Amino acid sequence: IPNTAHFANVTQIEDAVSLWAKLKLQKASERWQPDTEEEYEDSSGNVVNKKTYEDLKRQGLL
Amino acid sequence: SKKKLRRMNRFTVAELKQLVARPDVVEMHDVTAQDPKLLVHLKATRNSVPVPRHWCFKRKYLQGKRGIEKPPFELPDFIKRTGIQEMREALQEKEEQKTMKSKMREKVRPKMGKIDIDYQKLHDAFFKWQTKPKLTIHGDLYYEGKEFETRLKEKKPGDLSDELRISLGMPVGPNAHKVPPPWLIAMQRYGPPPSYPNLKIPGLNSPIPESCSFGYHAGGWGKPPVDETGKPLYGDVFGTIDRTPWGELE
Amino acid sequence: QVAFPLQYTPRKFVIHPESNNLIIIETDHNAYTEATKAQRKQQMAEEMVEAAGELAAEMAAAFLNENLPESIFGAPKAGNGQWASVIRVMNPIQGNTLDLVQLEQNEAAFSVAVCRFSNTGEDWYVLVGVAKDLILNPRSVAGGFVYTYKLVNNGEKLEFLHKTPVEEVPAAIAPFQGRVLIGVGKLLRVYDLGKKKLLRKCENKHIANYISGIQTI
Amino acid sequence: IFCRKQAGVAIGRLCEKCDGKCVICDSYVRPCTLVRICDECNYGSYQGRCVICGGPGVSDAYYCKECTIQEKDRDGCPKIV
Amino acid sequence: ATVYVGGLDEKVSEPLLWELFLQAGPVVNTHMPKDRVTGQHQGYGFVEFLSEEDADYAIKIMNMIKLYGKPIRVNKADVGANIFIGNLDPEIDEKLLYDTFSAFGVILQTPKIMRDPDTGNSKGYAFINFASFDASDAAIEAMNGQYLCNRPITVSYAFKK
Amino acid sequence: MGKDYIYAVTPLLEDALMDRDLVHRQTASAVVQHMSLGVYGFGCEDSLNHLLNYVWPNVFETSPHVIQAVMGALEGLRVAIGPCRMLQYCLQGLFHPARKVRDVYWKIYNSIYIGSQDALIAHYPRIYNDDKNTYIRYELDYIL
Amino acid sequence: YTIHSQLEHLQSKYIGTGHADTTKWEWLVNQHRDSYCSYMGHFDLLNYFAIAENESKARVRFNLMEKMLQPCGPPAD
Ligand SMILES: [Zn+2]
Ligand SMILES: [Zn+2]
Ligand SMILES: [Zn+2]
Repeated sequence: IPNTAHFANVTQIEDAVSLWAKLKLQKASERWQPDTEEEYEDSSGNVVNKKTYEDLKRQGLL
Repeated sequence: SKKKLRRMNRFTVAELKQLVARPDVVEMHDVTAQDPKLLVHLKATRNSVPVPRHWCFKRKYLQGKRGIEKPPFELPDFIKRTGIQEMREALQEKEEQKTMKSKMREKVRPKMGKIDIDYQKLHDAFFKWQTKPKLTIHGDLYYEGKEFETRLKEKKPGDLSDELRISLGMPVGPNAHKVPPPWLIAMQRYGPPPSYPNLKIPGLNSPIPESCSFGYHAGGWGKPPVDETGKPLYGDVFGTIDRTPWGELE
Repeated sequence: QVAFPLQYTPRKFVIHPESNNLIIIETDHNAYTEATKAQRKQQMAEEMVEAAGELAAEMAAAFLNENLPESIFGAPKAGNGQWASVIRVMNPIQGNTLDLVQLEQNEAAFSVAVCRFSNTGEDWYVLVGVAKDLILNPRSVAGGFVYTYKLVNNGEKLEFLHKTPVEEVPAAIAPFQGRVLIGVGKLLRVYDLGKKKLLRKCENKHIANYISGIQTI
Repeated sequence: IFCRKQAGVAIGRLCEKCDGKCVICDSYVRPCTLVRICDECNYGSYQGRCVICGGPGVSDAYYCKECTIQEKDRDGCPKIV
Repeated sequence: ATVYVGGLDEKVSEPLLWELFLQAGPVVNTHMPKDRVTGQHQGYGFVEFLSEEDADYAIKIMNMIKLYGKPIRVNKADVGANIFIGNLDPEIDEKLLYDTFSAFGVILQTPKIMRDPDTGNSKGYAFINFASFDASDAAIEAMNGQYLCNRPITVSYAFKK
Repeated sequence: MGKDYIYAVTPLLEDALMDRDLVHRQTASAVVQHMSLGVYGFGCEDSLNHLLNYVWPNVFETSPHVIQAVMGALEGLRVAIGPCRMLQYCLQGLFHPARKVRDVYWKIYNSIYIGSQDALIAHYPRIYNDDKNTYIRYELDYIL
Repeated sequence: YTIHSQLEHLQSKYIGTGHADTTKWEWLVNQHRDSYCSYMGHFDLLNYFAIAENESKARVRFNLMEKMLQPCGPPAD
């Protein structure tokens, strides 16, 4: 776990890991990830994400 | 003891940091405060300004400034320009040399109008060349030694100084662009540093600074680092609206 | 001045550059829509029939036949969380309401923008923010919906396209570089177009509380 | 120490030693508004006295324009009794 | 992380030292904790770049940077240790030279290329002050006749002028 | 007519608010007080902000004259700079562990409150509501 | 400390002040009451709310003055 301030004065390691655990969760939350957010309709009037769109796109349909 | 049961309410700093929504704030004594959830929400509000450093300290405010020697105050330019300081230096040296008897003789027979300094020199300083000093925006309290603290958090690569250029071997001034520093040389040679891989070097990973020179002698840009297939080391080492203000005076 | 009425409070409106034609979104708190208005009127006439005494004494006809104009007689609208809306398409130069879309029961429209996405061509769409089931002094919501209309008749009547569900009261919409920025509460999300729903090409999540305006150069 | 029992319509006055300063701000300049005192510190042998010296009321206690900009003159009889 | 600021220049101030530390990467520490008497720079300093590869490439870069005009080296914290190197590649640069000849030791003088003065193009010889005579030995051995840029290298102990 | 010489004088007051002595900071504070009451309403608020940065640290002080001139500087500066800026300076130390700092901040906030208690209504923060109380003000965020 | 006789007279003088022990509840409730007194005083936020909900100025000010009594929950303990 990096030596960022957020844990300074937390000295016990299980506390540190659960702290940085929720911190990790929050950083991943507030990240905008185009894979799951950025979303694509196929031609067929139904929608998928960026990832799956390119997946089935370049494995030979879209 | 009742303070001691509230003291058992006196939660852990990890208790706090995990509870809270913004954990940067949480500090040491935060916990002995009667309402830490408030205190922390406050300290995490926008635009608010934290207590000074020095309430903990045993030394009073600037008794720590006590030690050093300090140089006298430095006037504003537009007031030096009007040449007051030399008038005053001259009068000073005069009256430090003169002796008591002559002092009282000049008290009884004054040197009336020894000097002069014209208006419109003053009135133009104060009304025609007066200019905004450097101010610090909301929040940045001055604390002891702050003016001694050099400055930090310019992780930017392009940040160069003129004494830096001189005592590193590079140029100062309009040539701080067309001068790739001696570190961009090994940037081109084996790469820019792998914690500033988000930094591009000018003439090594960036294009030519304005009117740069390609060549391998002292004073050029050399081989912009490229692959054997032609793609540069990164980026491009070679190089391949209506902003009018609304209310503005004529 | 010269004044062309409405019946629900006017929230905001946008312009139609083709025909000079004005799309108003109007909406009110504390009101029943047209439907529920008439429906609970006649239904109260029914439960009124049931006095079981002369059967003969008939007032229900006079109930359904009276219509006391609320413009002077106050508005027969009540409840607490009870919303009502309308979209209206009108002409500025003369007060004809060339079209009237008159919405669902508790679906409160709070934002409007006319845009043409560039994947498609010059077929305009109207976008409308429509929150769902709100309360005001606590706060609480059910959810938002993004009403797109194709603004046809060269821009003289809307036909519905789709209403995408969304997290919050969608209180602001802005045409932006061939797409639309949308404030939905704390989120600032960038949307591009489909005709199943509306697909989100960007998101930002750092706005403090609640995004009541977007203006963009 | 202050009276501060609330204001009225009775003007205050200054001895000649105390002549010229504001009542609190201790200024000497730009007085804008007149002073008013309470009935209780208005009556009797205290009629027309120096709010500061206690001397005889001759010149009029006034209010430095700063005191009126900050409205420290809307509290009432400030008599140091 | 910890880098030896060697040939640590006297007046070359720790402030611009840390500004170059930042202009290279993670400026976390620039320190030359000097003599308890002098105050001036003590010839070797600790420069911490809190990333190891950052400090590595920053060192490869800020070697041969002319500190006090003189090449000072960021590294790991005259009895003839000069080697003659001929059949010389004229197509090199000076920091490239320092990094090509510094693999077996420090370079107490960058490779001085004995080029003609009429033009500015060399005839193919130089001499380089390395750290050790065994260093010049090993380097001149691994590059005796070996692959130079265009004209193969030929290196050994240097003559005195 | 201080709106002219306020700029000329600032770097000398900041000079003397970075210590030189008790009396040095007592007097520079008095100067700030009177500048603020003169320049009320002429827009030279950036300069008084800058000097707030230097006066506010003296808030923890003990000598009567010194802390008193400081408090005066902050009333002047309150009318001249507005009560948002000073409520923000006074936010974080209202509920501090200590009691010396709690007391000075409640002294200030009292004087900021007495005068101009009615602006503050649009300057108070947003203070979330826990379980059995309501603390947000929904009145203020009705949309319209 | 006669200063304090005057100063808790000041606490008795200005409803809404504080002292170093003041509780989040007293603080936020006093600010809440003041908010109400000004929504009433200023003739225009009244129109803002009157129009935001579909109430009328008598309705508006009656609510407000009812709420003025326990605006921020029940008391502390
Ligand atoms: Zn006064
Ligand atoms: Zn009295
Ligand atoms: Zn008197």
